[PDB]
Amino acid sequence: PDREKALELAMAQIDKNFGKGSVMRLGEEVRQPISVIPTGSISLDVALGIGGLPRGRVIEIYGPESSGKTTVALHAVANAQAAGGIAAFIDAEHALDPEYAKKLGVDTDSLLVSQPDTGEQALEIADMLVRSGALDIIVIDSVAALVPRAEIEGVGLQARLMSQALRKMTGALNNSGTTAIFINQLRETGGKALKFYASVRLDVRRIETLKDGTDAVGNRTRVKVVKNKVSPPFKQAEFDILYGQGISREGSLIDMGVEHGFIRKSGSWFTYEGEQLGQGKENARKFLLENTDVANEIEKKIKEKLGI
Ligand SMILES: Nc1ncnc2c1ncn2[C@@H]1O[C@H](COP(=O)(O)OP(=O)(O)OP(O)(O)=S)[C@@H](O)[C@H]1O
Repeated sequence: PDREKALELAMAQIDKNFGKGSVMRLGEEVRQPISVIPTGSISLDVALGIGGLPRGRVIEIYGPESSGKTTVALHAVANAQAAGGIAAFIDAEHALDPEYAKKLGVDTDSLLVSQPDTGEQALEIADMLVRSGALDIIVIDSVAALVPRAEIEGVGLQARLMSQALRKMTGALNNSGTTAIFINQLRETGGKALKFYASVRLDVRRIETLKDGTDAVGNRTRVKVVKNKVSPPFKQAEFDILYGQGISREGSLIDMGVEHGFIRKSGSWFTYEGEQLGQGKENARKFLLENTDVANEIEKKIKEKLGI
């Protein structure tokens, strides 16, 4: 009696026992909710299937040095921040640059910065800040730097601390309603536990170096949503990170503009239905940069063509 009906019968019997994303089809458009924090990268949001990182979920962002993971996060902050939310940053790398975070929309001033000493203590104050219901987004910098009492003193495994604090904190993170980012690094650890708690796990790798006549004006980044318990996994995205300026909205809107037929070429001269923007993205960008009106609706043309 019909696979289709037998499958969906049981397939449903499944979500009931293991949450939602317990099972999915790479096709499915669905949803049935939101709370969702913009990432400043439209490409990544549509590639996330929900328009941004879900709130109340634990998210892991791993990749090499200079990839982007931090920039994304800081952006995530800026958004969940400029939307009346309270951001908590547990720094264990002591590498964060305010002047860069500020230049992205992060109200640094009202940004909590806890500088732990023990990977154990970090997760503690990180967990409390979570239970205090006030925070909406918390971001731990370095799942690496989260070393225990020992090691920092003088056998076992760091991962135990992780499984511990993660076991306890995933739950609370839910009812609480705070999305928690975990930057992980490239040594190519507690990583295992995390990998299995993250409702969304993103892989961030720097695909190619940007150039605009001068030199290194930034970098191209490709993100692969390798784990996605909210929407369908394995989707991906790409955006432009400008050396000291964040993600390039304007540029991101172009990549979309052409991929979604709104913008056109013809001599490499990017043009939006009639009017020209200029030859070579570096100029069409400069075009969208100043003219917000056009850019605005190019966003509004693309943002409509897809989910929400
Ligand atoms: N303080 C800063 N000032 C200007 N640009 C920055 C700064 N920090 C990062 N960037 C830019 O962001 C890119 C990568 O983002 P990162 O913050 O390094 O992300 P990761 O998440 O790649 O970071 P580690 O983990 O490598 S800092 C760099 O190649 C820079 O162009």
